[PDB]
Amino acid sequence: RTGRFGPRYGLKIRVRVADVEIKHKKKHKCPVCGFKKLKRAGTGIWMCGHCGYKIAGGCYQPETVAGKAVMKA
Amino acid sequence: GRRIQGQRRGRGTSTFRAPSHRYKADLEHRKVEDGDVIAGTVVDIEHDPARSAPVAAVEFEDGDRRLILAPEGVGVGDELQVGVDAEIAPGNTLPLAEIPEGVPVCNVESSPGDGGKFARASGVNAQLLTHDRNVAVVKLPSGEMKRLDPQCRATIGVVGGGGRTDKPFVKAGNKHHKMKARGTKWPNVRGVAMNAVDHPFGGGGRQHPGKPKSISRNAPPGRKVGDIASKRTGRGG
Amino acid sequence: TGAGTPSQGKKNTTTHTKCRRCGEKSYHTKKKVCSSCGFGKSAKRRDYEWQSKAGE
RNA sequence: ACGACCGUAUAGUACGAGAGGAACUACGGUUGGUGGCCACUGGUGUACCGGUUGUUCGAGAGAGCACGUGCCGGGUAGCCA
RNA sequence: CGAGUGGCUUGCUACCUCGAUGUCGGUUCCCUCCAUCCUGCCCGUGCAGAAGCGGGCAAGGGUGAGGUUGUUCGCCUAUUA
RNA sequence: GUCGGGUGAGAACCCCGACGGCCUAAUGGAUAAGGGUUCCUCAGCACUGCUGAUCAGCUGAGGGUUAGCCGGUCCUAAGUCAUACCGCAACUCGACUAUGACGAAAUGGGAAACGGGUUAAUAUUCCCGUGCCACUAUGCAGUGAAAGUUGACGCCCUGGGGUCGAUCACGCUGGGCAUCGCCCAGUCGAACCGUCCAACUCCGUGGAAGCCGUAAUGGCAGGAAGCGGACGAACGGCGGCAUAGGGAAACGUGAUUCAACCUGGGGCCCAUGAAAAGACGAGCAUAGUGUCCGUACCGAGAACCGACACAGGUGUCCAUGGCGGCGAAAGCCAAGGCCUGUCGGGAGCAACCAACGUUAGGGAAUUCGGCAAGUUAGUCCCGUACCUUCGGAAGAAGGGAUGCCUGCUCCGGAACGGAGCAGGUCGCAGUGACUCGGAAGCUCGGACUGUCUAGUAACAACAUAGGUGACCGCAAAUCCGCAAGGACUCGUACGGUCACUGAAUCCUGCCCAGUGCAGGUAUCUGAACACCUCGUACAAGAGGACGAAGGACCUGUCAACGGCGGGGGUCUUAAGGUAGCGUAGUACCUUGCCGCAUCAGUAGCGGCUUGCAUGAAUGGAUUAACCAGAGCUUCACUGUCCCAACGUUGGGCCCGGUGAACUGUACAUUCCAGUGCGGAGUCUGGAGACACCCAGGGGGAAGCGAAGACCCUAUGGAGCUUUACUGCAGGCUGUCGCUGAGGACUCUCACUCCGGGAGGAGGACACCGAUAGCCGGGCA
RNA sequence: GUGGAAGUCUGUUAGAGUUGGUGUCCUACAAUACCCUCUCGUGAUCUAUGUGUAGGGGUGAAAGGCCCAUCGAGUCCGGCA
Ligand SMILES: [Cl-]
Ligand SMILES: [Cl-]
Ligand SMILES: [Cl-]
Ligand SMILES: [K+]
Ligand SMILES: [Mg+2]
Ligand SMILES: [Mg+2]
Ligand SMILES: [Mg+2]
Ligand SMILES: [Mg+2]
Ligand SMILES: [Mg+2]
Ligand SMILES: [Mg+2]
Ligand SMILES: [Mg+2]
Ligand SMILES: [Mg+2]
Ligand SMILES: [Mg+2]
Ligand SMILES: [Mg+2]
Ligand SMILES: [Mg+2]
Ligand SMILES: [Mg+2]
Ligand SMILES: [Mg+2]
Ligand SMILES: [Mg+2]
Ligand SMILES: [Mg+2]
Ligand SMILES: [Mg+2]
Ligand SMILES: [Mg+2]
Ligand SMILES: [Mg+2]
Ligand SMILES: [Mg+2]
Ligand SMILES: [Mg+2]
Ligand SMILES: [Mg+2]
Ligand SMILES: [Mg+2]
Ligand SMILES: [Mg+2]
Ligand SMILES: [Mg+2]
Ligand SMILES: [Mg+2]
Ligand SMILES: [Mg+2]
Ligand SMILES: [Mg+2]
Ligand SMILES: [Mg+2]
Ligand SMILES: [Mg+2]
Ligand SMILES: [Mg+2]
Ligand SMILES: [Mg+2]
Ligand SMILES: [Mg+2]
Ligand SMILES: [Mg+2]
Ligand SMILES: [Mg+2]
Ligand SMILES: [Mg+2]
Ligand SMILES: [Mg+2]
Ligand SMILES: [Mg+2]
Ligand SMILES: [Mg+2]
Ligand SMILES: [Mg+2]
Ligand SMILES: [Mg+2]
Ligand SMILES: [Mg+2]
Ligand SMILES: [Mg+2]
Ligand SMILES: [Mg+2]
Ligand SMILES: [Mg+2]
Ligand SMILES: [Mg+2]
Ligand SMILES: [Mg+2]
Ligand SMILES: [Mg+2]
Ligand code: NA
Ligand code: NA
Ligand code: NA
Ligand code: NA
Ligand code: NA
Ligand code: NA
Ligand code: NA
Ligand code: NA
Ligand code: NA
Ligand code: NA
Ligand code: NA
Ligand code: NA
Ligand code: NA
Ligand code: NA
Ligand code: NA
Ligand code: NA
Ligand code: NA
Ligand code: NA
Ligand code: NA
Ligand code: NA
Repeated sequence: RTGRFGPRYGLKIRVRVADVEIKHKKKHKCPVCGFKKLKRAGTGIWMCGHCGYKIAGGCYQPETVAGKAVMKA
Repeated sequence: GRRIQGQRRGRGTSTFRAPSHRYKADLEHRKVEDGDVIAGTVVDIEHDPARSAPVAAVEFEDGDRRLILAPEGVGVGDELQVGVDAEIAPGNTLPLAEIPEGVPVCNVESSPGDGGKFARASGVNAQLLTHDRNVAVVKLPSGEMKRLDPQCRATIGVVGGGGRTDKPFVKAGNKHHKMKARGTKWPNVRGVAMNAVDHPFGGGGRQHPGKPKSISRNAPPGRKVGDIASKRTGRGG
Repeated sequence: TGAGTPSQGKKNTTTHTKCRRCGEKSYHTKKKVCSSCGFGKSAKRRDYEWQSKAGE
């Protein structure tokens, strides 16, 4: 997490880097199969190490609050 | 005095140009004779150096292989379609007329066939509100209500990469790396920190702008700096 | 770093060379233009009235 | 090329109700200055002698280098305070 | 209130230098002046003594160390004849 | 450097030997650029060489550079040019769009070479031997043949394969030493041809419901382990090459750690890490062809740039030689190089100066200030405060240990790896040299890493993430161009432009009167064309009607410029200073008052505070961490001081040789006084004064150096500013032309934009040309 | 315990920078040098070569810094006696 930043940058900056990255690094449930093996491959790029499915998602999350509204509408 | 930075920009010298030779593709909707039959398969997902957002590689039926402005939720193997009769699923592109009102859209054309102009940055989207035989009313990400020819093509879904702005850069070095991929001069020296000869706000025994910051629309380049034709300033009221 | 003597050390770059057209060591091999006769820039020969006094 | 001060005897005296408290003279010492000197104390002393680290000359012996002594201990003459 | 002496301060003047006479303070090293702080020799005292106060001759010698401040100046401390 | 010796007319410095030293990422080896013959030989010394020279990078004359397989050449990169088109008064000018070409010699991509030998000087080029590539021809094979693969790729961590080197063991060959028995060198052998294959991926078998596996992550009924198999690596192993070559000889075998090279796994990105030619895909024999350019040498304390044989500057590779140790560190030493960072001889070698060692007792008294110097130091164990953004503070502080020798234990496959134990033992001192922090506290500033005045400023200044406001829907906002056109932009509001503030934390009050910007606007003002009236047989001209932007007027707006007082229990001019902070890096009075601390403190810190003249993104307060930033205090330390001494090395002094410059109206042995344009060696009066020379520290020559930077003057200059004067770009707006049909409206045919086209959008507007009004330090 | 992040620390590794000494030099070795000290040293890092931007114009993390010893408007020649 934010520990790599030492005593630099201040509270908000690193509290948010940790928050974003913790969610970022959480196990994510693949859209194709249902296994929790989705890992970020880069900015907005996600992939399942199980089946290999490579998806377009948010920058730090595979699903964004807006991408979800799409499914409905 | 000397030309101000905003003036050095226009000359298009190396310092101010985008590293175009390093860019991948000019994201534009494919051209279809008609019928809509055109479909393709997503072959890969790549990073777009010009937008800090993902983009999708697609192989079309007629052999054409082109990168595409990827909405969120598109993955390898998916089949995308482009045409009047395209199914109504995310990742597909069709004219605003064939799109059901109330659906989020991206990469909207300004005029039919221009390949897409609006809503293309990370995580954004337009909102098709009203239909008609003459006008398709779309709400752009800025919040504006835009009247467009219903023949203007668009892509179903919101642009991928949403939430990019949520994380702070934290350090100068991170901005640096991003700035190196854009047509921009960075870092930025404040005008008031310069000499009178270099900027209208330059000079003085201490740092402060000489005159008021709100400048007229009619001001000539070299003088148009600060708050341009500001209808108001501050936060109060 | 001193702009004088110490900065003279990096000067091992070849620019002006013997020109094919006029024979002067003025053909800038980087620009491919002779600063003396204009070769590479002009079919006509480089020449100006200010190269001599006004009434001569 | 000597200036000045402190102390002792004078004297708990002269003076003075008392409290307190001199001097001449003779002494001892200090301080500042001055000139010289090295028996004494002290400094230096890459003269010298010893110890010892690293390395090289195979070991030993005996040595070089480590800034103009590698470092540490002792230190004659001389020069000095 | 009146008469002066000095040429350290300040002010005035604009004589000297603008083809340049290197600044303040400090330091180091030398000479000097006396309107004398100490020392010598004296006079007066509201001079008992002791300790002083004031004055005269006198420039031989001495007039030191520190805390704040760039300070000069000055304030402060302990020594001091 | 020294002693001998060689050559020579001549020898400190040219050569030989010995002895003594210097250089170890360089003072060695190979090279890029750049130089250009400086390379080698012979002959020389008038020139050059910091002295000399028989020497030479000097002078003269000759000689020297050999390529199918090393580079160039070919490809394409950022980008450049040429032609066409268009612009421009015009071009040797100019942007776009086409086409074509150019653009990499160490260091991008890339068909192919190794070993030995040889010259005074070349060498993967010549010679000997061997190998290899491409093209073409002949012949056999082959119909396949272009899909695909490769070329071809970022940063961080890491496993495995593995050669050289280094080291260890043992044998052989040669050498060194001479109380031992040790120590050193060698022990060789290519390209290429052939073969082997770990990792990855995949197949079959198998059938795990908890097992499999890693340094780590991980893997699996969507099929784990095991087993069998396909594909598949090295500049590596192995065999050939090789009764080749090389060596005086022996002409080894194993091992560990393993640069090169090969091949995997993991992690990171608001960053995504070239392209093209070419190769592979796609067999073999024989033969022919393989032209053109480069190739010497230096590559630097003498061959390059810096006027010089200049202590400066100048890229790449050798990063694996030994000891040492964490180490590409120090110190010492090999290989290799050098004694050319090129003037010597003499004096115990004085004064004085440069670097520097040691100084008793005191210990910052020195000083603006601890400037300078000193102290501490490596490693292990113990232990560690306030504060804090919980990361840090921290190596806080403080305490202890540390060598050698003998015998051992533990970890590990092992190391010539690491961690310990017991006993013995020497010194003043065991990180014994070397290498190697002094520590603690208070306050100010900027959050941090970063940037900067090349050459007196490194800071508190700039930047920054973060906070905020402004403009813009893309035929945009902003900006460049005279134009043709162009940057932003392979971009599209989660964008990018224009500004302000400057991490975090707690916060950010009141004012829209002036100024700025913006919106609105009954009425007022507001140009030109067209229109109406007068005038003129026409015209000039006067006047009217209409009225755009703009202005008046109204409104919004301060995280817009900025403002936040005097008086009384409102007045100027809108408000009248809120949270906070405060004698401030802002406080004149001022060394403010009180306290802390000291013998004594214009300093420093804390409190008070009526603030000459604090205050909220002109940001206020505050703040952990960081800092060659400013001030202060303590411990430690010490030649900074009391107060100086002695010593070391290089000079200085004498001698040989070489050999400048500054400066010079003249005269000149001066001193004390005076005078003089008031600051005299020279005038006047006196005094003193025999001449010349050496060394010294610099009192005077208002010493030398520079037509004063300060100041003023000149109807001097320049940069900068603005509501100075006058104009000029640019923006807005009306009008005319392009421009057409039927104070408001439709249409389509010019014209503009979108679309490959069909066609769609817009449309007499816009663009462009002309002109009029307003704004207009952007510029002159 | 493993793992090995960082505009992270120590560091004369290479390399970059340039704080103090107001040392040496100041007709220099040098028209910006020498020595000691000192800062950075995985990153907004340093660097070679190629390449682009040109004078009221560039370039500028902004010092009026830099654009060949030349900068509050380069250099050359001309206007110009
Ligand atoms: Cl950004
Ligand atoms: Cl070559
Ligand atoms: Cl692995
Ligand atoms: K003057
Ligand atoms: Mg594009
Ligand atoms: Mg980060
Ligand atoms: Mg850029
Ligand atoms: Mg800034
Ligand atoms: Mg400034
Ligand atoms: Mg200006
Ligand atoms: Mg400010
Ligand atoms: Mg400001
Ligand atoms: Mg310059
Ligand atoms: Mg020695
Ligand atoms: Mg003088
Ligand atoms: Mg008297
Ligand atoms: Mg006297
Ligand atoms: Mg030669
Ligand atoms: Mg000869
Ligand atoms: Mg080419
Ligand atoms: Mg190459
Ligand atoms: Mg040779
Ligand atoms: Mg050669
Ligand atoms: Mg030399
Ligand atoms: Mg002492
Ligand atoms: Mg003191
Ligand atoms: Mg003092
Ligand atoms: Mg110091
Ligand atoms: Mg074991
Ligand atoms: Mg030590
Ligand atoms: Mg203060
Ligand atoms: Mg800072
Ligand atoms: Mg400077
Ligand atoms: Mg600094
Ligand atoms: Mg400096
Ligand atoms: Mg700042
Ligand atoms: Mg900001
Ligand atoms: Mg932001
Ligand atoms: Mg911002
Ligand atoms: Mg105070
Ligand atoms: Mg405010
Ligand atoms: Mg006379
Ligand atoms: Mg003058
Ligand atoms: Mg002036
Ligand atoms: Mg002027
Ligand atoms: Mg067009
Ligand atoms: Mg002007
Ligand atoms: Mg760092
Ligand atoms: Mg460091
Ligand atoms: Mg360059
Ligand atoms: Mg300035
Ligand atoms: Na200003
Ligand atoms: Na003068
Ligand atoms: Na003085
Ligand atoms: Na006296
Ligand atoms: Na004082
Ligand atoms: Na010599
Ligand atoms: Na092989
Ligand atoms: Na070693
Ligand atoms: Na750093
Ligand atoms: Na106002
Ligand atoms: Na206003
Ligand atoms: Na204020
Ligand atoms: Na810094
Ligand atoms: Na000393
Ligand atoms: Na003198
Ligand atoms: Na000027
Ligand atoms: Na952990
Ligand atoms: Na320095
Ligand atoms: Na100019
Ligand atoms: Na002229």
